[PDB]
Amino acid sequence: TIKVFTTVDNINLHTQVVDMSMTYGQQFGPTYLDGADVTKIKPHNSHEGKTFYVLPNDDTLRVEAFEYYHTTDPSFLGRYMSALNHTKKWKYPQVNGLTSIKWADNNSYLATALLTLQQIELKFNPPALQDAYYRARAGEAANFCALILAYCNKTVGELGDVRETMSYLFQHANLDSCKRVLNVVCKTCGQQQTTLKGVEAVMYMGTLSYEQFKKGVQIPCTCGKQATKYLVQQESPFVMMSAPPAQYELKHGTFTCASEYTGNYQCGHYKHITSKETLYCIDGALLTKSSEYKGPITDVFYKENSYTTTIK
Ligand SMILES: COCCn1c2c([n+](Cc3cnccn3)c1C)C(=O)c1ccccc1C2=O
Ligand SMILES: COCCn1c2c([n+](Cc3cnccn3)c1C)C(=O)c1ccccc1C2=O
Ligand SMILES: Cn1c(=O)c2c(ncn2C)n(C)c1=O
Ligand SMILES: [Zn+2]
Repeated sequence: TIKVFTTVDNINLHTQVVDMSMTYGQQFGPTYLDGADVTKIKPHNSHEGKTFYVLPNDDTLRVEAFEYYHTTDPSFLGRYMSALNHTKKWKYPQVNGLTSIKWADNNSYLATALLTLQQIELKFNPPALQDAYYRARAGEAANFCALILAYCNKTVGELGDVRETMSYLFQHANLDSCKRVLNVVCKTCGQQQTTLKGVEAVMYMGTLSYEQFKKGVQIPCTCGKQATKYLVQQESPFVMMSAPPAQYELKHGTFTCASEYTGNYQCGHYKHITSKETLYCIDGALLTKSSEYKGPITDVFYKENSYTTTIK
């Protein structure tokens, strides 16, 4: 017999008396010690007093996991631990002032997402995610990346999509005050306003150019004609404009940052472009400075506070 603590969040610890003859799995279920899976292992005397992670297998643990991670998915903790085993071994160099990720396990979409998150104003709601985010900002990004994978249902090594990653993350962010008002104008059907809130207020698919969005983009109408959709009002600290990858040029001073994608879904690679005093292409640990940039851009991020159209 030894005494240990079990936990699902490393915040609320639960005393346990362990029997030395059974494995950890037989008496607790799947169990982790400092990230290492110990389910199959017999207890050691040197384990006394240590903290073990277990799966949320009763109502106290389920509620604690829910409050810390904001999910009820039973597989969450295990997928997070599997990911964390790998992400603790990645390297997080500081590149042009931001925490990046040295390439490994097809992780360029995560590097681009992490770099983007450090340049827009955002607050995550789950305590685990926001805590890991602040550590990632300071340079210890392993937990944040493992959590990103867990929330997106991705495993280490899988190819990822930045727009989809951002959408999952934004679902967990406090964007409830973000508002977008759009107008669609058809010569036959007339005008129709729409109001969008939260994630849908800050994300748009179809054009990369915020300016074009404000002037109007051509979209189809059911009446057979082409209508014009334009941005009437925007309240948010940033917006994200996406479109299928295509040759596009980024002008210094007109955007905050952007994602470039080369390849397809079987095989590809993201790079990150940011606008500072001049343009920088952060490519994992690699850094290239240039005054112009052209490439297959797929997402562009813009600062915003409050915008109202002057179209009549
Ligand atoms: C932070 O405010 C945002 C409002 N909110 C909260 C949640 N969810 C979504 C959700 C996601 N996965 C499963 C079920 N529900 C929203 C939209 C929680 O999960 C939650 C859990 C424990 C204490 C507080 C909260 C909480 O506040
Ligand atoms: C023009 O097709 C629009 C839909 N789409 C997209 C993709 N593909 C496959 C493909 C195959 N060969 C070359 C290029 N793309 C299609 C058909 C992406 O791989 C992709 C990767 C990263 C961000 C967005 C996208 C994206 O939107
Ligand atoms: C620049 N680059 C890469 O660096 C890369 C890649 N696939 C894997 N890597 C690492 N592709 C398609 C690529 O264009
Ligand atoms: Zn019409």
